[PDB]
Amino acid sequence: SHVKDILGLINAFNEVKKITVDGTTPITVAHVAALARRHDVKVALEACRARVETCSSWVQRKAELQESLIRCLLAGVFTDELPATATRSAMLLRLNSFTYGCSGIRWEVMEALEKLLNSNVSPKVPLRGSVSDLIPLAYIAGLLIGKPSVIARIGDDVEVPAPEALSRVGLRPFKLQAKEGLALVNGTSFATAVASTVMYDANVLLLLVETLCGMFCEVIFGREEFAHPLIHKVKPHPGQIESAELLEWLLRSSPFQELSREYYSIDKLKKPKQDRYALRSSPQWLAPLVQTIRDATTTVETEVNSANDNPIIDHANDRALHGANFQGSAVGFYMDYVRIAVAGLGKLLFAQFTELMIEYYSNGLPGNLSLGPDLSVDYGLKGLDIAMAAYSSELQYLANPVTTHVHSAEQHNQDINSLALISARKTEEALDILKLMIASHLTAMCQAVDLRQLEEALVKVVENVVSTLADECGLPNDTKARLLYVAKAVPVYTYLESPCDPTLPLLLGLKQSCFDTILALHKETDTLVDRLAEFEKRLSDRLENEMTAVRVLYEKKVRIQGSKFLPFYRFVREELDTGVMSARREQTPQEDVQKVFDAIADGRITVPLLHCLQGFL
Amino acid sequence: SHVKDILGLINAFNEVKKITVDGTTPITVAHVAALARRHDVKVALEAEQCRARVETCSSWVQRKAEDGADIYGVTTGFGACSSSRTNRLSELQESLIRCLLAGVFTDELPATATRSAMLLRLNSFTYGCSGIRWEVMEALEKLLNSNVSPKVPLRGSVSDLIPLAYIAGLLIGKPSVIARIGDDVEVPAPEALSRVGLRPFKLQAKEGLALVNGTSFATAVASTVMYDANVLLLLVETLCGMFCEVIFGREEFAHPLIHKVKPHPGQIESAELLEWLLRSSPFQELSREYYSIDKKPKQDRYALRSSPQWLAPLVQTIRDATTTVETEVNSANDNPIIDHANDRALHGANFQGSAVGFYMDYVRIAVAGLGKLLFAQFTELMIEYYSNGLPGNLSLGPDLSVDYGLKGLDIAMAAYSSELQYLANPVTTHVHSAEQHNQDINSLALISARKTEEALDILKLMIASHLTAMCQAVDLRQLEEALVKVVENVVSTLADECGLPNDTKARLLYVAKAVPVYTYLESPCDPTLPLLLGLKQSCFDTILALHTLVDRLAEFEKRLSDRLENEMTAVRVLYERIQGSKFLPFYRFVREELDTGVMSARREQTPQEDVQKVFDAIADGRITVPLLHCLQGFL
Amino acid sequence: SHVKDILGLINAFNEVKKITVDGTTPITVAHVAALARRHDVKVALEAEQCRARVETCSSWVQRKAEDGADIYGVTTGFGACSSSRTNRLSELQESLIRCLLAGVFTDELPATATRSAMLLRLNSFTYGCSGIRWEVMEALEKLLNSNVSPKVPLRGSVSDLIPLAYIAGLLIGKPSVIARIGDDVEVPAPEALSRVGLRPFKLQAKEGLALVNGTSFATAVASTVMYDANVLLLLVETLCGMFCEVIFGREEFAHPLIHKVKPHPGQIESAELLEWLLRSSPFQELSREYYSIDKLKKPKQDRYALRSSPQWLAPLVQTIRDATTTVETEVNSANDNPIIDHANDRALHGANFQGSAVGFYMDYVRIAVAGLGKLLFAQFTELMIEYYSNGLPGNLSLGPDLSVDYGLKGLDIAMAAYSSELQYLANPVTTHVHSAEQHNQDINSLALISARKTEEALDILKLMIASHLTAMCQAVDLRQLEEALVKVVENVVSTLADECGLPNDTKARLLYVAKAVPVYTYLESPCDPTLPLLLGLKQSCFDTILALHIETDTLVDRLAEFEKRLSDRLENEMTAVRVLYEKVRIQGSKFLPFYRFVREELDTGVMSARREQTPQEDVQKVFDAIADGRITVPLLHCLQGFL
Repeated sequence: SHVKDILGLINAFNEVKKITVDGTTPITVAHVAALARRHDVKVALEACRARVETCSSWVQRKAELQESLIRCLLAGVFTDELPATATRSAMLLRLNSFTYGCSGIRWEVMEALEKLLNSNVSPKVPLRGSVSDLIPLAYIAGLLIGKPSVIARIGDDVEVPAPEALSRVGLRPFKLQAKEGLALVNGTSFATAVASTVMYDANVLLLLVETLCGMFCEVIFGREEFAHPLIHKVKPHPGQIESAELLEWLLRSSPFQELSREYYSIDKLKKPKQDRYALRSSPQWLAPLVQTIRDATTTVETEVNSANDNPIIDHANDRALHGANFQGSAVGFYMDYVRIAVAGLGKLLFAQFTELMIEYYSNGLPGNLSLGPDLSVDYGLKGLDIAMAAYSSELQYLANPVTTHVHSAEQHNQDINSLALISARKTEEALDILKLMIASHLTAMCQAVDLRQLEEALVKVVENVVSTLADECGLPNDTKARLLYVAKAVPVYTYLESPCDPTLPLLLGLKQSCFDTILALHKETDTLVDRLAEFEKRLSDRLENEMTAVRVLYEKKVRIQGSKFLPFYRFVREELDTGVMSARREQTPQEDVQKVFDAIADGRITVPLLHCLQGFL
Repeated sequence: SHVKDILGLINAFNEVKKITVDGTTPITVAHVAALARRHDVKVALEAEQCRARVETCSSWVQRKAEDGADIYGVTTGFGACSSSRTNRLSELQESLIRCLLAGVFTDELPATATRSAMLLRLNSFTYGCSGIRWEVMEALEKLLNSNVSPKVPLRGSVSDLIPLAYIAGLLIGKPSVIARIGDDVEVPAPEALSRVGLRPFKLQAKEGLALVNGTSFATAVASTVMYDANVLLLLVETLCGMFCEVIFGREEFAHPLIHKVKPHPGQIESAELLEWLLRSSPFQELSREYYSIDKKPKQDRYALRSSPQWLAPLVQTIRDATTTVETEVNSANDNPIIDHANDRALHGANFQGSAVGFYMDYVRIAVAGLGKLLFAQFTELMIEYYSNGLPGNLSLGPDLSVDYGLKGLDIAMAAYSSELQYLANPVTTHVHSAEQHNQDINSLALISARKTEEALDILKLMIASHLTAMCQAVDLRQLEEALVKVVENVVSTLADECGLPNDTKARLLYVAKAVPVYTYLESPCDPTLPLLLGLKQSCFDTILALHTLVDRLAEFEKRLSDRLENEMTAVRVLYERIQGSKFLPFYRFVREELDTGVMSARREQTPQEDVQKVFDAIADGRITVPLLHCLQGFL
Repeated sequence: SHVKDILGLINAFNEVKKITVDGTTPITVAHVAALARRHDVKVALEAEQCRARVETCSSWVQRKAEDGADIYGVTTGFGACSSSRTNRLSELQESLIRCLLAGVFTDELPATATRSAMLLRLNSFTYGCSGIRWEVMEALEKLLNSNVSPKVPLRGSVSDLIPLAYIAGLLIGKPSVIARIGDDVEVPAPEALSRVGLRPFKLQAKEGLALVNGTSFATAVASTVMYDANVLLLLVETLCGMFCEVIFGREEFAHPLIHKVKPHPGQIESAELLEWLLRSSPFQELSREYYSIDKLKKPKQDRYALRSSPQWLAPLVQTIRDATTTVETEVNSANDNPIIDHANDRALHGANFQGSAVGFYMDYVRIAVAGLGKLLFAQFTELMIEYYSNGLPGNLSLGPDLSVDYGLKGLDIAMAAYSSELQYLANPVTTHVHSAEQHNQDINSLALISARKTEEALDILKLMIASHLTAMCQAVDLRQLEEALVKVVENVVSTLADECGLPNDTKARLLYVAKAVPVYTYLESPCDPTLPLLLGLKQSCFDTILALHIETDTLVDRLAEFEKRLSDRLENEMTAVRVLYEKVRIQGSKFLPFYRFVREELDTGVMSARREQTPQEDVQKVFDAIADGRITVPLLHCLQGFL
């Protein structure tokens, strides 16, 4: 299952301390992401050396030209630049490409790459210029030869010219031998580097979205039968089976699905038989998105673990082979595909968020998830709801392909070019938006949990008050049974604003049943009306206070405790320090969502994710 | 002519000292750009012309709210919650702000955009339809002139509730809102107001909604976008004339009658400029001389010959969109519209930025169109088969093995164009049914303006590279004329020294004139290269025609391999027609003001270093000086 | 106002009998559309006007060619081969046509587009810059007036060498070129020429190039596209008011001051039209009465699809009007090369064959069309959903049995399908420029391709307009039935209250419920004790027992009887007026011409289980009427008197 594969990627990202760089052991997108984001992770180039040196001296024995190429390719402009995370990742990938002994590069130059990587040194690289990565890679090479015009970063602040940057880590500017200049610039390092970090994030966020569908089911009062194994066995898309298998496991023995079943047993013929598509159709929706992301990871990693340069030196057969391994078409096209899948993940989220905001589609929940009770000065998550539309709309825009804009380039020599870095940049941008949408969604579902648990508590109060007041006013058993049904049946949030308001749903149902009990018991009539009138007075004096106290008690601080999404709720509420959103909470929606987004951005969200999925398969 | 209009915008941007905000005087995209980019420009809110109508509308809203008139967003809930009613006039407004402070810092909206949005919101208020207090307007003026603006999240607007809520958040002194003071000071909102001598406002009726219910951010970005569009448009138009001069084009393409007979306003006006720029050109003199020898293509390729037709829809789109954006700038984008004169609140949708949104989609396509023209012209310039004498990659050499010239820049131009064309896909097609399906149509104008801005960034790169290449081409053309004269001299003097006939002399002088110098500059006396080939062909031709002559010819060929190459180097080393050209301001600007020279293996400056200087000049606006100089006298 | 200009275009499209091509009087998109769609419209080439300058130009080029003057296309090779020279005048022009006959038949360019392109090439020649012979122009006139046109492949142009080569191949009688004569007969080109009394032409100097070097096909499709764009835009603008009437909207959204204060020319003009259409509207009377009952429980403002329509329409109106001018400039231009200036003895080398103006504007129009589609889809969505309907039933299902009636749900799904594809089509074509023809055409417009896609976009918009108008005619009937149904419930409740001997307190309370409760929420089973009518009645009855708690025990008896006797009379009388309706406020509405046209001229009625006609059959009729221009009659009648 792809789920266990992604869990492996997350574990690899966390547990790795050193990355073994030789021509045999596969570097994954998790490894690339680890090197880029965790500076304690080091590059270990293990001597492989036999092949490199054979190739290196073969090229030299067989034969200023190289440094003229670098000068030529240093043609970028600073407007925006490629992040140090992408550059160092590109440096890792260029280094790994040399380990196959096909490039003719010196081993000493490879050691320098390792030395610069482990010392947080990377050149400043302009964002644009590559049709896929001559211009960007020329800046790594420019650093290695000590071009004063080439500025290098050491850490997060220090910016010094290339010669100074080399000297601070005990290195001397290289004089380029034969083919070395070309071997440094020919390659797919930058495109595949961004694609690597893109694919790691795509894998984590995909699993996150998959998992959170179950949490949506819990809070929206969904029917879990949508994930039933037979439905998906009979339409057996690998991603349709595996997503539903996850959801089935997440929703089995769920205390919220207990409440859901109870909800649809009351006025069954007045409530929807099926859920809407955002939930019910999610396994079918996720299916292609799962497969696109999984298959693209394989493609990107194949590129990471390849000799991408030209010519391919075949020193064993005394031959130099002329081809086009510098062509990043594999990454470029798949980056387009992933961006469309990411946009599809965004649409799923947007659709679910929309259902959650609207009282007509939320099965009991209040509009905009406003707690109120005063809805006139509490508009809840409306701002976030608007933002979700803005997020999705830009996301769908971005998912237009880049590979369709191939220009005949470089004196019509490069009449097909991949544009791989451009596309990967756009997929990265798309995932940034997706991170925002997931943050907003998880914040909304945590709010919905609070609202559901308070709903159960409030209905219990109403039931108790109406039960005891029926006794105290000496109402008949027929009357008591009618009024207690209304207490259970009517949605609490439809009247929470003013529980005893005559025009709001609680008293309407009460007045209706009161008329029905007078007609049914018209067999003492006068005393019945006396006792029913007293019921209304007692309710108008006691009920509000009883409901308010419970709400205030709940806000001062249980169904989630037995739910598999408890880790997510605990993480957002306790570890991040948040609470039910209301007019009495001084924190802005920004402040609550920012906390969640930052936890998604820096990978902390994987702790409750793994905790949630512990025991699965 | 649009050319006059664009020059007017450039002058206005440079010369404006104070932006008058009186609710009568139109604010142009040049005024918006001036405020955003020049800190010395100040906002002058005039009480004389609009204070009266502001306080009338302010009083009206407040009195109607206290009486309990059923007006949206003052006594009712917001958006899809418009069925709810309230008498809590102050809390209703600040609950809307709490709600809309819902952005996430991931990236930010620039200070320039935020400040432009503040100017545009203030301008909306001057019309006296908003019901905002005059004191709030004075605070916006005070914050603008004191360089105070909130940090705003980039995304959230479907068009500009969320981004405007941060301007509102500053005004009411929210702790969570961070504000800038200049460039290096960032403090919470309550402290920011304290430093400029302001108290946090207590929102009165409608004031919250009045602050957030505008198109300020979408129109802000669009204003700077449209100013830059006009500037960069005229820049591309003009530089088509420089391309003609260096590529050896035929200025006949700009002939009045061609475009008179296909009368697209943008086509006529672009051709008019180009005809004027090329009328007394010294390079066009070299062009006519070039095509007189061995009369070579009869017509230029489309990148030049078709420029007036190509620019036509691009000129019109940019000109029309400038009007639409300025109309939005000078409008009350707010709801409800308070009609105090007739005692009623009017419910509409002036908050809808669809006019900006849809036109931002059109301009991005036009900017892409301009980029394709630049890429096409650049492509021609880099290829010897299409450059009519110039060397490939514009490599000076002479040693081409260690000089690949502008190949790096040529590659970059493809990457620029490719991403540019991608960006020009529409945003207005991705409308989602938003905000509890209340906003089932929404403009997405800010998002679109942001993308058009990104397109213009890329276009700036392309113009910078194009101008650099063409300055390289100028030097290469002038050096070509000087090299040919040297070769012509050497051949002429050596023919006399060897005592060659008049038939022989004429044939060898013709070859020296006809053969493109950059084909044999790498090794002038190489027997396999074009000069010696044509010489050897003429040497056999003269023998047959006149049939010790062999001895005199053999001496000529031998003396050439000892005298020619050294004299060609001499004139080249010295160098390491534009004076009569109308593009002298640009060449003089790039070479002298930016301190650059002929690109070669002997010039140690990287293409990055040289093109960076040109880009910076385009970005900060210094490039308008050589542009205005170049266009002096055009009416 | 753009409204007047569009009305003028429709009038000219209807009234014109002859298109005069004289090189001085402009041809509008209406004339191009008229020639293509109305076959009684004939072309009148005026020799008196322009044949002098044509023959002057014709004899100039021919005399220069025989001398051996160096001019492109007449003595020089084409495109990137402009270094090859020749004195073989006849063959040079034949060889160009030979290599340009390179299209493939998979689909084809319709006769409407081809004949329009023929007209536009003919018109281009009248300016006397091409060097074509007058007799060739005469032949173009005769071929048009005889309904003879070549079968042209759909694709091949980057903008229109290949498609125009089939018009030229027809003129020289190429056997491979197939020509159609009217709707039925397809014959080879030389056989088609003899049937109209023409002999195959032999191309002289520049003639082969003059026939192929135009923007005729791109501008042809763009002309009929822009005519359709203007007609359909006004139709969409108009039907926003009909939407207001049926959705129970506040006409306030179109108040002149709102739009004066935000003066986008399209915003003011669209609101101006809407204000006029809704002034003293009978449906707006009902709307005001609707929001007066339980005012503080209903929305203060309409949703965006109506309220924001003038703001939405603004850039859409400006785009469509601006592109009409651009297209008409191209229609009335000499799009050829070289441009022969016989006066000053010069052949001017330019690029008037570049359809970039039409290309870029087709992209903009498609985006505007997509925007028009989204507005319609948004309005349609609100109409289908009862929470946003202001009383109308879900899917506009009449019922009353909603279990066997799902109303216009099928159309609702289709509307989304239409809009989805429409938004996809509005991506630009101009951004996909390849360096073409041996890198000679490193910029090219792609105008014909772009125009083809905007045309496809317009076809979808018609589907949407057809569905939108049909739904609103359904809504009209539902509103008028609703009004009549509320009258019934009121009278029944009123009379029964008296007959049961209920107090005036009770009678007034129960009558309020009869008015306040939306009738479509309980029409399925009025007397159902769980549906909103009896809910409100049970509420009011109990409050009466409380308020009057004079006799009290007999009150319960009379109230119990009221409920019981409501089951005996109410359903029968509600059913009666419904069946009576299936076998008034629209009569005073300005949208009456649209309702009459759909209902009686096209022969339709209320959609229910009792109506045998499918949604397809009803919408088809409306679509056909929009397609063939019959929709302009109820449009012009509706707008009679405006401004």
